[PDB]
Amino acid sequence: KMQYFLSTGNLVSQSGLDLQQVSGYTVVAEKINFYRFISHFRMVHRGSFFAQLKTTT
Amino acid sequence: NKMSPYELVQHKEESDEIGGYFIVNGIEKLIRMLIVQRRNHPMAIIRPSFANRGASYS
Amino acid sequence: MDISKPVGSEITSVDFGILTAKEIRNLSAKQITNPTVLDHPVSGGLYDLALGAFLRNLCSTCGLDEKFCPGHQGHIELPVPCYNPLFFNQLYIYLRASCLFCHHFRLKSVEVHRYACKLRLLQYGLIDESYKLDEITLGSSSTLLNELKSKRSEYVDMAIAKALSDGRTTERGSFTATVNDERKKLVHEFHKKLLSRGKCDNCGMFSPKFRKDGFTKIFETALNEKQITNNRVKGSTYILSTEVKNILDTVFRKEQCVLQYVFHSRPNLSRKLVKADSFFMDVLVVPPTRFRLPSKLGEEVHENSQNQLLSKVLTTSLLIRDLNDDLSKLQKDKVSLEDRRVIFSRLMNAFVTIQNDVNAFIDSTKAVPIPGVKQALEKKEGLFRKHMMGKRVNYAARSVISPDPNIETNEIGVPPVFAVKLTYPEPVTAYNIAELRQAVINGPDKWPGATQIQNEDGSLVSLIGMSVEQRKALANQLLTPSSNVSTHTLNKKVYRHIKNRDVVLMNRQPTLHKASMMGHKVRVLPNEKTLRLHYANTGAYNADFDGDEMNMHFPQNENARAEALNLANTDSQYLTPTSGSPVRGLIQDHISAGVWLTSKDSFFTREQYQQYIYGCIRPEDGHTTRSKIVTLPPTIFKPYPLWTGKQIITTVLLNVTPPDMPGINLISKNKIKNEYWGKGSLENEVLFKDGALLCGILDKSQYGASKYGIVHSLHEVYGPEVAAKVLSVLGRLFTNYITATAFTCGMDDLRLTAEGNKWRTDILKTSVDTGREAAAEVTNLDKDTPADDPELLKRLQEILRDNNKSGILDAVTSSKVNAITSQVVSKCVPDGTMKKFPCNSMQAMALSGAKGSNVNVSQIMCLLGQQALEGRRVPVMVSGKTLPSFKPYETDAMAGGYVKGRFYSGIKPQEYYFHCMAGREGLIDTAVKTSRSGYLQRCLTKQLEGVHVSYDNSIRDADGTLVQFMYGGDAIDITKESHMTQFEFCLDNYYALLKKYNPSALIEHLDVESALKYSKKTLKYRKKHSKEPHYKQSVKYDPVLAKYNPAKYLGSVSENFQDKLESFLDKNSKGVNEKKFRALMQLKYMRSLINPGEAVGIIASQSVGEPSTQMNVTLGIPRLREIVMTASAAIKTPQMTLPIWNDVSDEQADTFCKSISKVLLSEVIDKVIVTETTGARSYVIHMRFFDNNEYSEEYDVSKEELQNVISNQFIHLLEAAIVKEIKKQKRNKVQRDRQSAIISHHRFITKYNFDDESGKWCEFKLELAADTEKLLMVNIVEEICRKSIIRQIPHIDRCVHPEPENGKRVLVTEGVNFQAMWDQEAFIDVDGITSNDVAAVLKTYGVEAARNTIVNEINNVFSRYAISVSFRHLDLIADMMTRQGTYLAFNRQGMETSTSSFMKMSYETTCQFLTKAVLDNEREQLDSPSARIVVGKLNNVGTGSFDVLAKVPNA
Amino acid sequence: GPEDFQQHEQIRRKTLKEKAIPKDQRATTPYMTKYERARILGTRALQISMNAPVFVDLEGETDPLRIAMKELAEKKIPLVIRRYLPDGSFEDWSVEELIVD
DNA sequence: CTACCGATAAGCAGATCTCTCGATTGCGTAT
DNA sequence: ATACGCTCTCTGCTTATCGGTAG
RNA sequence: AUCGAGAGA
Ligand SMILES: [Zn+2]
Ligand SMILES: [Zn+2]
Repeated sequence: KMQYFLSTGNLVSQSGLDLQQVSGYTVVAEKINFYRFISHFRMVHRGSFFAQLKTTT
Repeated sequence: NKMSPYELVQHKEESDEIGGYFIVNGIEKLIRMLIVQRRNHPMAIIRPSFANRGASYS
Repeated sequence: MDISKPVGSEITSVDFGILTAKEIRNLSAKQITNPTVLDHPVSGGLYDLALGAFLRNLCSTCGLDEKFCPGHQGHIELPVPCYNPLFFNQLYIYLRASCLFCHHFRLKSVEVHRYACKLRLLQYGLIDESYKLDEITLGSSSTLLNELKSKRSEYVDMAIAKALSDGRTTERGSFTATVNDERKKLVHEFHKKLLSRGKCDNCGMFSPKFRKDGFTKIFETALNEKQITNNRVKGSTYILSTEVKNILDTVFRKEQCVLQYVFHSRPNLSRKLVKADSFFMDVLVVPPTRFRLPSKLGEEVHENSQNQLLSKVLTTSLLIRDLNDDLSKLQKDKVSLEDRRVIFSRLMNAFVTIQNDVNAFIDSTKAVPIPGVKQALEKKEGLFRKHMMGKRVNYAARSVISPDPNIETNEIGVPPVFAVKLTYPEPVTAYNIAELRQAVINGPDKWPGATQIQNEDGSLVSLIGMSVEQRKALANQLLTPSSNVSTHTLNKKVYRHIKNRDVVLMNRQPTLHKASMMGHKVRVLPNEKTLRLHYANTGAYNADFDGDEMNMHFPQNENARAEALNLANTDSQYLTPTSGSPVRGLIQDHISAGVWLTSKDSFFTREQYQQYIYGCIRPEDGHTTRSKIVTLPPTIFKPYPLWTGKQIITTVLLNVTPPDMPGINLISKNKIKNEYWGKGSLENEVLFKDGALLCGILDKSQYGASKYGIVHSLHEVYGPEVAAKVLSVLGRLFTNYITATAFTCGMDDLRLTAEGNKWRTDILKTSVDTGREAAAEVTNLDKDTPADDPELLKRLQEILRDNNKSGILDAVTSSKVNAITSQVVSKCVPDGTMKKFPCNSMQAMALSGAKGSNVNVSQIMCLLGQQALEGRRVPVMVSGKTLPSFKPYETDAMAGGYVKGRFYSGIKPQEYYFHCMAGREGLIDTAVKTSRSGYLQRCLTKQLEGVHVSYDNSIRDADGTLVQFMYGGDAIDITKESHMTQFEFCLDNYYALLKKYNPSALIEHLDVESALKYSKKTLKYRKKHSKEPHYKQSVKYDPVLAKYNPAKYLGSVSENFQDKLESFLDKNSKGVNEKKFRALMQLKYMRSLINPGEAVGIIASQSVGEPSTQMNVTLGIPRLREIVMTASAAIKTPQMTLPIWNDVSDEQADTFCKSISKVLLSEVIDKVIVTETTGARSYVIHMRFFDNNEYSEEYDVSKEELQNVISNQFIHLLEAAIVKEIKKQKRNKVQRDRQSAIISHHRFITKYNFDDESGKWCEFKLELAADTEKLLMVNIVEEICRKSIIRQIPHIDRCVHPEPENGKRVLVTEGVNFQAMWDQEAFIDVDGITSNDVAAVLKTYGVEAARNTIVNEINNVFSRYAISVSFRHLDLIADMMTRQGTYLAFNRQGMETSTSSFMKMSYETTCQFLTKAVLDNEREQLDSPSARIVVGKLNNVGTGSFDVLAKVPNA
Repeated sequence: GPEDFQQHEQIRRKTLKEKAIPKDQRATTPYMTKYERARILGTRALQISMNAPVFVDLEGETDPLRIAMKELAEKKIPLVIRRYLPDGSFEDWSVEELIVD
């Protein structure tokens, strides 16, 4: 089940965490170059909720 | 966990291999950090959906 | 489409109908019984061999393989009829409002007959008759009603016979948009009248009601005890599908009379009875195996979703059939009822299950869910919008685009990788075998070659796997006489490669206008994998060369070749139809090269001059019209010959411009002033004379996309081809010049002098205190106050808390610091610069218009200025600090975002942070704006796709509905309107214009006297009149365009053109006389007319959509949405403008504004004190107002009016709120008389008073029962004070007096109420008031005032952003909107009244418009462009506006 | 049957004649529109590429559209433009009858 | 004295250029 | 052990219960 | 085939 979570990003929870989204929790660490790779580990995301929105504050 | 760069290149990985990612089906994956509310702090909130929740809700 | 296999038949029209159970049982190949698809196909299953061939199994119906089997339909027999999901709402509406006893509707029979007669009349174009039938009310009991019905029937018959005799309608009926609107309104009112009935009228037998719970389920309720009382004198439950079918069958077979007209929009010839069995599905038709083949993806085999749903239906059907046999055991045998009750409940559950299975097979929102057959045809991914309104195409290509200046401006560079794959069918002949045989010998690999050789009989042989000798043999046998008689009228084709003569169509998404898809000429280059495009097309395509890519479509027939080379080609689209401005030209390097070449400082020896001339112009390529290059005498004879760059321009024109014509006489300007060349220079004033550049420099304004430059003038005078050649020649010239004298920019260009730097420092030293001064001004504190004063800090804290005050402070500080920035830049550029123009390449680019602007130069070299975020300065945290570096409430320009730093010297960390804020905001805004305006274009174009120009010169919709009688009022093409009011230019170029127009061949085909005489009469009458208003004048003479065709009668011109021509000829008397010049200008007006067949609707939609992307009343896309996308009756900012009389002073206007604007009660309240005492629960609501000499002055409200409003409305609303809250919680003798009156009038007021001498307090005691709980009595009081008005005029929020712009003095009020301002004639010019609200002006002024308001508003959105859109587009839009007399919109709501339903169902809500089109048996004659492409027929607009006939020489 | 087809044909031809506008009263543009020119060139190119007899003399050219343009210059295109009015009425202008630009 | 037509609070249907890669139903059951 | 039955968007149209006016 | 991440203009 942990391998499924890491492979898909889906948060299959019978109870639900205190989080909003249910998918896209794991990104694939791309190896185009070391700059891309190192920046993979320094990024923090607001959430998939705000991608599909109109308010821009 | 504690291998020096010499041992790291001996074990075929890299000179300065860094961690923080998983390997699943030979494809490297990372659990992306997410931003969430500050813990253990009561923060006053104004939100229209609080009133939209029901009636007489401010 | 092979052109050697003509198709004789053609689909004239398609009419929607209902597939009955009898014909599908007749037409089907086999019935599908078991819900097993495979074991090999299951015999009797979904993949049965009778439904088509399947995986090498020959079809058992036609005996053909998978290639030659079209697929055949099968049917599954439903054990019980089922409610069709599409028609269930109509089934339910007809089930309700009916009598189960008498089997007629519960509406009066005479009223039903009246509706039937009106519908029979509306089936013909007889709207007036169907309304004059209403006035036959008897008139003129049962016998009387029968006679009345007979009278109405005979009246209808006589009216229809008269219409058929006099020609207004044929036997097929006349169905247009307005008759469709009338029919829809009548049917809607008929249904609404039916459903609003309680008791049957033919027999007063109450019928049980019905209830709805979605679908598949209909239940009836029993009558009440008092209701059955009438049922006792007239002498819940689950109803069944068969029961409701029988009920509606009886009702329909009784009321056929009205139903034949309710379910028809045109008369039915066969007179087929409308039956209720068409609303029920007792048989399901299964699509053929060809359309239900399995979705196989390698080893990932998946069953088709349609097969899944059909198998579920089959399982439920077989289960019901089995349940129908064991239930027979518990009915024939005398068994107990408990087991029988269980079996019957199971059967009912199975009925519901099969109904839901059918509803799942048809739809997926009624049954994650499997997509049914409705979802395949619903949305953007549906069948319509993804496979009929947009398709994948053969013979097309895509690649990255790279620039190329050594290719013609009308050409495209195609790599050999494309040039060998793309191919064109060229049929062999006796004049073509020279090259086609060579291509066949070349083969598929050696360009140019033939990949395939299509034989006469359609055989398509391939040369890819063939040897050279065999290819030579085939090419030798390529042109042979046909040995077969049946194929002796054909010639072999050759799929030869794409040569240089072939034409190609390019496109770069998003295609925001038609200019973004042009037909280029093919130039096969020798290097691969990139599409080479000239720099002239960058502006047209909005293309770039930083990774942009674009498609390359290759037409396959000579018809499309001619269409692309003549109509869609590149050089015929020099001018955009949006405003008539040019869109092609050179961009950056060529512009700077021309600025350097065409200066006085440029001299060239004889060899250099000749080399430049031959580099740009090449006679062997056809670039020269004289077959021999001709040069000029040098401008310097001694000491040695020297030419000039302007002489090179003159020689270029002399060699490309055709001979036997005069040279261009053009006087214009450029972008570079005369102070950038020194004292006394005149290089800003371009001057041509006989095609010789004698003064000025060529700039962006001359070659490029600029009106009235040399390239535009050459276009106008010599056609589009010469302008294209001039663009190509100037591109080659400025490329070869820039090679030998290259252009560069560097660090020294970005430097100031020591004096420039000292100027910048001295001015910027005055910016230290501007933020503090502005803050002191905003906070109403006297100047020279310290930046850390406690009162200033407190005021700044209040301003930080309040958003509006924060915005005010931001505006003031931004204004001051922008003034300082302007000081700095105007002082230090270009005086303080180190390297100066023209040596300074940075300023050369800025001034020349090649790249950048003075803003960019100033940011690089002087300072960055104020950083503006969302129209404000930088955001400030809750602590008053705008950044950790700055102390709280820092009154400094740098703190607020004023960057005193330049990109040459660098910016500090704080300014870097602020600039990153601004750049992020800009990136966000660009990302949003790139597609914020994408829905508007499609919403417009769906309805306007058919509006074209007819040969009557009247623009009218595809079906035939007339939108305008003359395009724009004058039928002037916008792309040809450019040089019509350029009378000086036309006079200067008179002889070349005469040569191009050739009135020698334009006399015997024109009438040149009648139109001129009529126009003279009309002009004389108008000159005599027109000193009187527009309503009082009698017309007596329509404009000449009305009577005489402008394209057939010389002199028939618009009133504005004629007025301008006469004013010109009268104001300047200047050797050619006024008569011939006037004749030439009138001929030019004749030749500048918009051609019949123009897609004016598409052009208008594109020209109002694409410029939108370039983007206290809503602006831009929101306002365009309010106006043209939804036509909202309630807009966000309703305003109406009020003209003022010239005798009203500004003081009186302001007083009128104050006395008209509304004032709430809360706007005179200081504070309210509620002294609640429970010692029976009372309240003492003391009200405190401002000083009288303050609130009376501010609002014009006095003590008497205040007391009146408090006594009448405020106390009443307070009592109402108190009692509502109480009910919610359960779950001087004059003053004495006033108090007693208020107490008696209101519920529980115990005391009352007022400051009758100062108007300062209003204290009244209130009392309540002790049993009531505690009330807030502050929140409700505040809400009531907000609600209650002191003095308001309905719908007016605020009237203000803006500064007089355009000279006129106007007032603007928030909210539209026309009839309320008609009463203030003493201050308002009541006949000049105009409003934003189109709906209000439509209601109180008429359709045409709404038309004018629509035009003015849809123009005001563009004109605020300095965007020019021709009024012809806006007039067409508004006349399409108000084409029914109402403020319609561009959406599905306003689309319903339309002849073609294919258009609407392709637009959206496909299911709804399909049911409506099948209930009415609508027959659309394939008129709209959408229907044509759905059925695959040649479009009507453009080249399809006519037909081509062949004049054979033998009878 | 045969008589039903005969009356159908008679009605069709009567409607056709009732829609045609005679040469003496057509009120359309004397010129040839750009769409008319483009379609006449395309159709003539199709015809000649389909082995039709040609009237102008070939100058060694082999592009059918170029040959059609040459014919249009020489006014040797044997085609008729049937301009359709909105109500179905049509005026039969001839290529030579029209003035190109 | 009740039937019929408005008239605002509530419910319900719907769109907003190209291209890569990665992942893919949970138990149950009768032998 | 295995095959097979199965929780934080914008509009505009349509429905419901309270107001009257009138035979 | 569907939903998730990302990329180009
Ligand atoms: Zn078949
Ligand atoms: Zn009845």
